[PDB]
Amino acid sequence: VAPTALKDDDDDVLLDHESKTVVVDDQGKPRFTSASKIKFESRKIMVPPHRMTPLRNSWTKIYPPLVEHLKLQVRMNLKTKSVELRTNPKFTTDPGALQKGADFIKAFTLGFDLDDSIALLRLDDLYIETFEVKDVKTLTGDHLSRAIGRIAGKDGKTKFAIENATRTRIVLADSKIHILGGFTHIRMARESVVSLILGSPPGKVYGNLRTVASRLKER
Amino acid sequence: YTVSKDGAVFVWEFTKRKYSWRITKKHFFYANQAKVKCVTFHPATRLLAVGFTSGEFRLYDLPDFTLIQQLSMGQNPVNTVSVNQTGEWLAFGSSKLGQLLVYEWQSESYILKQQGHFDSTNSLAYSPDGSRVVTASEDGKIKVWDITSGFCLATFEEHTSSVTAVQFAKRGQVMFSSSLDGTV
Amino acid sequence: AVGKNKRLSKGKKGQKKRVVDPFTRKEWFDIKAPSTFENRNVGKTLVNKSTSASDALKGRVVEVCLADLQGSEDHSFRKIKLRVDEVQGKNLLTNFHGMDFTTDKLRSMVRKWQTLIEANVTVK
Amino acid sequence: IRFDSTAKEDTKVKFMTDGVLLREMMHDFKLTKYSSIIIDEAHERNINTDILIGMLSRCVRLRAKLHKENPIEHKKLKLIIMSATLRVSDFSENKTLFPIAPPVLQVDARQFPVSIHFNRRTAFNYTDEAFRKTCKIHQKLPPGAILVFLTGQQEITH
Amino acid sequence: VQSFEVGWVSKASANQRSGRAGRTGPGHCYRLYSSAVFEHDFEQFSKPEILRMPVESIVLQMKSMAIHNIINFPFPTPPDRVALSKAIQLLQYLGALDNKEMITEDGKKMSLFPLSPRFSKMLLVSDEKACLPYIVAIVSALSVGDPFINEFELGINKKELRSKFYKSRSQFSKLDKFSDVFRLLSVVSAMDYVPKEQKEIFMKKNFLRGKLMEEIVKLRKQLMYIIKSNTSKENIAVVIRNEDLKSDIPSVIQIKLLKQMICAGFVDHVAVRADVLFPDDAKITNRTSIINIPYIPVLATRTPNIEDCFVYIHPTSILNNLGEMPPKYMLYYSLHLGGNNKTRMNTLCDIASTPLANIARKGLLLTYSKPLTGQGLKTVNLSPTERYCYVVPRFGSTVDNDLKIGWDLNPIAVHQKKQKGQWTVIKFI
Amino acid sequence: RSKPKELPFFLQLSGEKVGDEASVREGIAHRRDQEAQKKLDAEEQMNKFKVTGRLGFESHFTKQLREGSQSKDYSSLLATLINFSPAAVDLEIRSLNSFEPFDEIVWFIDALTQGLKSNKNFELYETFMSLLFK
Amino acid sequence: SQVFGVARIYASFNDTFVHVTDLSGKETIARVTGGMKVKADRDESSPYAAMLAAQDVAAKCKEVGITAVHVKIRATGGTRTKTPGPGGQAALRALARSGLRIGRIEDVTPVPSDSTRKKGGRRGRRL
Amino acid sequence: QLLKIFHLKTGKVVRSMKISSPSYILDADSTSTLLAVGGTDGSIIVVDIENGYITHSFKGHGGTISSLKFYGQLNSKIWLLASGDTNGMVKVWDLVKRKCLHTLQEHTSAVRGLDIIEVPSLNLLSGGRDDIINLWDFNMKKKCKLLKTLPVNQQVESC
Amino acid sequence: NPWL
Repeated sequence: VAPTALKDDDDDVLLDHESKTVVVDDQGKPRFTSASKIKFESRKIMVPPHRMTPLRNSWTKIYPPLVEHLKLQVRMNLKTKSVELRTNPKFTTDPGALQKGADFIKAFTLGFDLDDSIALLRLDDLYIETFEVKDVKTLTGDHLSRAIGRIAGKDGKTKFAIENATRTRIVLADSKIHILGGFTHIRMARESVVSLILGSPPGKVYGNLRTVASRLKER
Repeated sequence: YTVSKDGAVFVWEFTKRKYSWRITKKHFFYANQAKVKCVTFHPATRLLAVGFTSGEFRLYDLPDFTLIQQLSMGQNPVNTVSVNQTGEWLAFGSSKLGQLLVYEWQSESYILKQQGHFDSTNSLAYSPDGSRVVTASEDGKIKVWDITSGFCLATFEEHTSSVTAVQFAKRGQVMFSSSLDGTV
Repeated sequence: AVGKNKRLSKGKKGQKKRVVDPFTRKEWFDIKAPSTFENRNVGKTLVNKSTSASDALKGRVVEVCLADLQGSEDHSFRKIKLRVDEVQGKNLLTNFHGMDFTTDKLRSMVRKWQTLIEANVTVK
Repeated sequence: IRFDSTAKEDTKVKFMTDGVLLREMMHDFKLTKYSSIIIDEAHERNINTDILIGMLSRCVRLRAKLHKENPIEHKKLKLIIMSATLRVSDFSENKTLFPIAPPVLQVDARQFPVSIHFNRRTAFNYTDEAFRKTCKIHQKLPPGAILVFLTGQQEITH
Repeated sequence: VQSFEVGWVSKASANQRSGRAGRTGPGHCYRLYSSAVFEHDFEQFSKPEILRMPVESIVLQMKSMAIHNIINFPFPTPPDRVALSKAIQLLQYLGALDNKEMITEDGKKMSLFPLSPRFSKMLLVSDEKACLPYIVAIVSALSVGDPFINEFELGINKKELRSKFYKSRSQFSKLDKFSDVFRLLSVVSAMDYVPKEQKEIFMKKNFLRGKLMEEIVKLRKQLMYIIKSNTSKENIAVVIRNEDLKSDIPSVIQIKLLKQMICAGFVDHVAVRADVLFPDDAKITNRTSIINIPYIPVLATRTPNIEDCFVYIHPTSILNNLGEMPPKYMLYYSLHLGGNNKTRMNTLCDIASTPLANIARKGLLLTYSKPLTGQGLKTVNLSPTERYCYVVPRFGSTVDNDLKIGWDLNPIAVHQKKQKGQWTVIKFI
Repeated sequence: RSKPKELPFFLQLSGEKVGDEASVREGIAHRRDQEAQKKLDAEEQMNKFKVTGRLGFESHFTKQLREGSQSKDYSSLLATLINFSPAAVDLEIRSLNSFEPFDEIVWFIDALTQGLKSNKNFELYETFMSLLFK
Repeated sequence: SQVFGVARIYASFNDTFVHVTDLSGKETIARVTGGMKVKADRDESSPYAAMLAAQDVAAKCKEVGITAVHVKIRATGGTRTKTPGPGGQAALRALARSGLRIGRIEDVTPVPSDSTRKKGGRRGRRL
Repeated sequence: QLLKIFHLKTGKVVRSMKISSPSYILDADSTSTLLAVGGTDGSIIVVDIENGYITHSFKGHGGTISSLKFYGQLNSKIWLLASGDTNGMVKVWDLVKRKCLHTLQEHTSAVRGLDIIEVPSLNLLSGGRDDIINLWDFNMKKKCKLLKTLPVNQQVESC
Repeated sequence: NPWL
């Protein structure tokens, strides 16, 4: 002891083979004993050569959400250059997880950023809209190249202006355009891009983009 | 028990390793930036009341370090703390705004909550009966005081600038004031 | 658009009443593949019961992936066409009819910065 | 057989166990659905029967009182009691059942004399002794219905 | 306990049986029993069925009948009006009867259930944490009685046979250290495990009446059936199984679970020490044998002399064979008046303070105080009717009423909702 | 007045916010939780305090209220009422029991009745009755 | 114990068709469209119409006896867009949610090596 | 895929369960206490109506269940269940022992009509959409013989 | 066994 010194455990736990025979109840009825008390699917998705390296370095952030939250069995086939996905019957619980994972990988395959691709998994009402400039207008040679430049704009600005206003993502893969977002939102984006293809000056489209954005917030 | 400004509490006991004082247990106030300014202890009932420089105090039970309560009296530092003999009333004092508060942590009630003028009192006026007096400061805030109690019943902050004068009507129900802000 | 505001159409005046579930009279039929394929079982099909059933069955063409028939993912990327030729006791005896590959690959193989070579031959 | 089981409305005589009559009296204290009640096997003196006998006496008293208030509007209740044993008096003297002992009627039936015979030694396996005894009875006695008694069903089936 | 057993009918009954022999035609009646057996072991008039009952079991029946009161009820033959009241109070203490005397749903379950109400509470609470086989094995053991042949009756206290006696008795204690009937339970299904051929060798090592032993197997097979009939909607469909008759050790937590289900069985038959409720009133020290240690029942009334209320532990009880300081709250099957100096007690198990409150909570014997005020004793109040509060619970007789003698429990966090002006405890918080 | 001042990985978002305007047109379109955490917040506060000190069944006053009614003399009772703090006076008064036969309430009323007869401590006795009705 | 079907999906910009047939394709099992499950013509191409149509066939499909299908998604193709739209994607999800087993997915949109002139013209269309 | 039991007198849904696969065949015994559920997965579920619990779970049929027939008598021990799928294949399930008692495959099309009767020996009527009717005799022992096959000349929806 |  210091030289300066003067001079039961109550418990917390508390109370709150079927038989091959039958018995006939007073109404003559039969009374019996109680009886003894997600399928394996696969999605194959191909990755193009140009996405192999973006896939490789980003893969550390791709498989965790697939394997943990969606409880899916992941793999990629080096022989076929494809991302390999399957449903585990004993662990997978959501029937729509498998398609959701396949859709997410496609977004990365199409060229979208990984974080944007995660939105497909996080949300259930996101779709990817795809079309070709040839579908809009018959442009060739320098006219086609200028149309691509007009969509992107200086430093890719015009793409971002549509992007922020219409609340989507746009991947401009040469003459192939892919738009990711809500069904209404992608259509809103799709109108801006088609106008640019046809010859609309960008700064003019920038004005309309402000208008629709003003409507987006008030709704 | 020893306490430092950093927010660490050490429990010292005389024990064999022949017998010497050693730190058996260590606690820490994980205040984001607030520093301990004043500390008091009540051995009979084992209360630790600490006032931090941020202007908030915590009530703790030792040696278990159980946070009985945490409250903030403002942004100014808590300068002084004192504990009642029985240990049911805890008084706090901050010098910057001249604040004093007596707290009954037992019933979570305020025995006293009084704060003086930040500025000098520019004018005074008694109620016609003399039961109450009203004071006006350079801050622009009016305070109503009771003579018998000597305590501030209510305060008014509407005036933006210094209130120059205060006066009662003959009847006494009403009080009028004029301020440098340009309003009566 | 089945809505009320949707305007009436001329065709809506006359509507045959649905008095038969067509599949009450349908009968299932099991398809088998030629011996050259490892997995002979390739599913089943349905036809109206003979008043004959065999007539509609003959000339029927079924397309399937080779992987199902060979049980190897090394043939997940190829497709075969089989045509019905003979019927025996709910079993269909089929013969090879054609082969084709999936569209996604033909886009996959075709890449920039090389030459595409295609040759065609008609032979018996 | 059961209280949850419901008799038809047309039938105007009811057979039931004393337990069910107890239940019927729980739903309706007046028991106005029954102008009269019979009691059997009072000598058995079953608790549900004795609990029944007491509760009936209360209800008969009420139905008498309802009869006293006005005959035609309120239905009267009449109690008929039977017992194999001649000792039914004990029911009569009890004040709680009724203040003054009601009239008791006795009917004597014709019973032919019975000879009585005891086996000199009782058998532990009463079933085994009885069966051998019944075998001897058939071997010797003339054809007539034989009444055997046995406490345990599974012994009866055996 | 009441059980249905083959027994001699009345003489008047036998005469009626002979009567039917003659009604159709004059004939001889045979009787397996001898005439001099008939005179001795028969009653002239069958003793009334009502007397054959447990009185508490009669009380349960009228409660199914919804009869307001037994004294109100008109009957041919009287049970004692006071004894009838004790049963009502007993049912209230068990929880079958509300304070308004209306039969609780737990009570209604019993009027369906044949055996007596006290044995019924154990079985309603038995089906917890897979402890159902244990309680029935306990209950069957309790009904049969004590199989153990005590050393004093054997006369062994030869000394080696005491050692063999002690070893079998040490073997018995392993299931529970302080509990006699849990220990008795430990023997019931221990013999179920040992093979049939070695039974006669098992009993002789343990000095157990194998004839007594085998009944608990049959009773268990029976009691398990009646319970399974009542628990399961398909009452008849349930089948008794040997595998279910086999059971595993109760876990150490389950042992406390067993302690509560016993206390539910016998809520009234419980006694605290004398000294705990009245410290320093009677000298108590470790050197005193456990027989010398006094206890007081809560149900027992306060008496002018404390020693009359004092009741003591049986020497044949295991807790005395331990020779350690007894546990504070004891539970007993029965108090044996034998012993002028000391009233004997056989205890099923030690009952703990807080768990005892739960059974007391299930019963109406418990009384709650008003919330206490102190550091950390503040009470939360979500709605005008409900609060969480620390309340000191007093079992049985309150401090105010000195007629009876109850012990006070330590306060515990509890949730109370106002009902008719006082706030019913919803759960031990 | 004195009281002091006060995501899911799979986001379940639908409707116009996610561009699914079609669902809105076709007609397809938490307080009970908040009370739940309030029950939990009440629950954890009780597990927060686990004082085990022994306390008496009856408080000092309620004992006197019983003893006085037995003796019909509340003078000791009225004396201690004057001594209680304004809170402590209220700490009790709702704590008075409300079953039939309402003995304590009847007992407490007679206290104020006897107190008024004394013609002393008038204001305190009057305000006590007011709190009773409250 | 596993009968296979073929769930042919045609996702047009103004409508989506969900069609289930036998492996040969000769016998139609269930054909449903966005229009019959919607109240206005503009939501025919909406994804919401697609889930209703996909669910309707799935319930019909289970009644028939078929428990798995092979999906052959396609767009209008020809001189118009080649990639299936959101409706076709949405219908595919509903079929998975319906619980029917999915065998294989393939895009069978008509692709012309050489194509006729488009309806839009030179200045373009889709304004 | 939710089985719901509705009590007419009470006017309420007494019980509700989940079945494994969609079922379009429902059979009730004459005694009005047992109900059998025939799912498209070939699984058979027997339910006690008044108790509302699963009594039997037979999974022997490969094809979809098409016909379910309860045979039973009050105060007997000879209760049996007959099941016929879409493959022209019938089994006689024995409730008391919970085994498959007999197996029949002679029908080719879906079996839509089942019926059992006592022969003063049990006779089973099996009929399917293959325009034929089969008559069997059987006992609880390993006896099951085909007596006659009658060409009825119509698609047997029920017999 | 544990009970022996």
